[PDB]
Amino acid sequence: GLSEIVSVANTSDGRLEVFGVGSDHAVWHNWQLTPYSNSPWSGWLSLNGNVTSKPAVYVNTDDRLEVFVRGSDNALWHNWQIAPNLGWSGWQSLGGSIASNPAVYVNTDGRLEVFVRGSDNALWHLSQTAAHSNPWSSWQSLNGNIIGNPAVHINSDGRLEVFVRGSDNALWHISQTAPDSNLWSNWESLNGSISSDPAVIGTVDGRLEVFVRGSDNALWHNWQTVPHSGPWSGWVSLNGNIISAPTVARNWDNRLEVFVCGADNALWHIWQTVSHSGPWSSWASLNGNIISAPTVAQDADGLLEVFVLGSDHALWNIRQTSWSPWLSLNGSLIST
Amino acid sequence: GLSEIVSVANTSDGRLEVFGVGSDHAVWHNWQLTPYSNSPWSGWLSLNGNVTSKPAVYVNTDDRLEVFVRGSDNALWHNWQIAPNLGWSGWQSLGGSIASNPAVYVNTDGRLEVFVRGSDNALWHLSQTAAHSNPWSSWQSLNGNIIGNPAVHINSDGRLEVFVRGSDNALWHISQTAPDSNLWSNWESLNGSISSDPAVIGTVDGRLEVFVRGSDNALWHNWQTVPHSGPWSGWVSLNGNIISAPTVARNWDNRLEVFVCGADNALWHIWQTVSHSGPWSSWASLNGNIISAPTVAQDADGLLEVFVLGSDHALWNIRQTSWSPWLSLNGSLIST
Ligand SMILES: CO[C@@H]1O[C@@H](C)[C@@H](O)[C@@H](O)[C@@H]1O
Ligand SMILES: CO[C@@H]1O[C@@H](C)[C@@H](O)[C@@H](O)[C@@H]1O
Ligand SMILES: CO[C@@H]1O[C@@H](C)[C@@H](O)[C@@H](O)[C@@H]1O
Ligand SMILES: CO[C@@H]1O[C@@H](C)[C@@H](O)[C@@H](O)[C@@H]1O
Ligand SMILES: [Cl-]
Ligand SMILES: [Cl-]
Ligand SMILES: [Mg+2]
Ligand SMILES: [Mg+2]
Repeated sequence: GLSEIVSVANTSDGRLEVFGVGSDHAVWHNWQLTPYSNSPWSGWLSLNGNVTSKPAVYVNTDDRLEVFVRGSDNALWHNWQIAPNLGWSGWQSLGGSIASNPAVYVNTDGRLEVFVRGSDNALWHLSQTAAHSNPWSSWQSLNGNIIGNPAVHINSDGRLEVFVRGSDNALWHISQTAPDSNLWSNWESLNGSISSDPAVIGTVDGRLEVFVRGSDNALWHNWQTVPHSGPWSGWVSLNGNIISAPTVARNWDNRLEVFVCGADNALWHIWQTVSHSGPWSSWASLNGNIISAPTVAQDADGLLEVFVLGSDHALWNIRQTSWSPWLSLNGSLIST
Repeated sequence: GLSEIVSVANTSDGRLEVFGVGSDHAVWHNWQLTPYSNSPWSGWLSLNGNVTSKPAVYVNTDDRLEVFVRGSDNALWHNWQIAPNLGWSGWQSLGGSIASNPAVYVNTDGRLEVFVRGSDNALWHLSQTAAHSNPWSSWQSLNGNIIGNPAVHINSDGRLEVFVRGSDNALWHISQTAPDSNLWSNWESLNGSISSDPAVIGTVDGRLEVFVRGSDNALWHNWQTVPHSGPWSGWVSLNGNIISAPTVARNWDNRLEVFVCGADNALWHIWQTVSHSGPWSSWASLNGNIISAPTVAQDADGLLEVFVLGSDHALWNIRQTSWSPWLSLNGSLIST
């Protein structure tokens, strides 16, 4: 299945900032000039680098953005703001030999932690040694045999939990045994037969919920039946016909809403109705002609905004206001 | 002027939980049984103790609630959940000699920090030594000379910043010089002539904004004019005739909204219109007959919910749905 090709972050002064791989293999970025849904943008600025994955951005607990990418030497590289929303550090290597997009999250103690597929197809991770600070830990293996980019979320008890496509096409997960801990659970399978990266989110009632493209090209989901613990519900189809990984976000009223690339290469969405954890809507098309997975953020106004690579390789955007019309932010962007 | 008499926390499984002082001077709590605006409440459970302030509750970054109170001995006492949303430790003293409600915030490294007025009218503080865990640091003075209760917020660069009524009845502030620092700036005056505790919130564009009852009994506000920095706007009146401390929250679409006890002992509110930093609305009454400052929280549905001590000395609640009818949560509660 197709993968996400940008990340979006919310700056601490409330503006969205988008990171992509340019046609020159540099990381480029583009941001809203003002904190509002209909805001004009800066246009495209290079952060240089020579990269071969999607960039994954996270906001440090001191509000500096940090971007993680696979370099063309297959090491993990990072670049950070020197102060919130201000200038950038330049590229520093964190070593390793990686084969995926990095996935990033923040621990309860403010330390960033990065998960990758290694060249041995295990899940590997490493972390800041102190809140929002260098230096970083050594690389550590969590074993396994995976084929997806990993996805990571924090549980409602502070424990990170990672979801991957296994070599058997099942969904697998592994979690921290306590908040911030270097001791993880064994690998456990959630079964299923999947054909995308998984997407995970935390419901408002504190349960993780995971979304995948099944072998039948439908969207399927599975969720913790209690906060921060198994058992899981087991697999439920939301139907459709999709060709990307799904992406999921929480609306302002905490209904989940999922975005995919359809078989017709349009953007489609489906949502919980009425309230959080409510019964799901029909599938609805937002049109377009897209060649990536969609990426979704919530803006300062509380409205969802979606970013996609268009058939022309520009970055395009559409927002809750009916949704807005499609709007191009130009650029020449690539998939990895 | 009248103060807040409950504190409210958003638990990690999406339920509101209210703490108050009972007529027996113990701390009591009550919670939504499910994570919905529509939810029935548990009713009051005692946490015992013998207290002479409002309790202040905070959620540790590992999702365990923790409550801070002034004991009858004038010491700072705390009580914590042993697991998220599960059982309570019972009371432990952190010593000191305090004269105010405590105010608690979390640092960027996950360490709770508590701010009090000392017996010497100076601002004092102490902090967890590691993320979300005992032991605590020594008591330390940040000096100054203050009246009533402090208020604390985090800046959009992760620096804590505290606001107090000084003994000259101006608003004063003091901030960490760096995220998680123990080095604070000097005291600075923002002038004014106030007769309540201040309330502080962070706007969606990253600027702190403070609300106070002025000596004229109007609601006044002042804001950082840039993210995380002076100079401030200087004081502007939002008029009205109020007899409590104000409380403020952000709506789903990030319009700030302020709640007060009016001179007619009704609950009144006023909000930013159209968007975050659109012009303020007219004052509007939500009726009721109340004898405290209101306390506001956002529920899992993205809806504001307000708690007040009624004339019957029960706790009452009213919520965004046109607001709901008033609903009694019963109990027998007191101010200190
Ligand atoms: C630190 O170890 C190096 O990088 C890891 C991310 C793995 O790819 C491993 O095979 C390799 O030897
Ligand atoms: C449990 O069902 C299995 O896993 C799901 C994720 C889907 O791929 C379905 O077609 C497959 O048979
Ligand atoms: C505006 O610049 C265009 O888009 C960027 C994202 C890069 O692909 C660059 O090479 C290209 O010319
Ligand atoms: C606009 O109304 C004024 O302010 C409100 C907050 C109330 O105190 C009311 O009695 C007073 O007249
Ligand atoms: Cl299987
Ligand atoms: Cl003592
Ligand atoms: Mg299986
Ligand atoms: Mg003593």
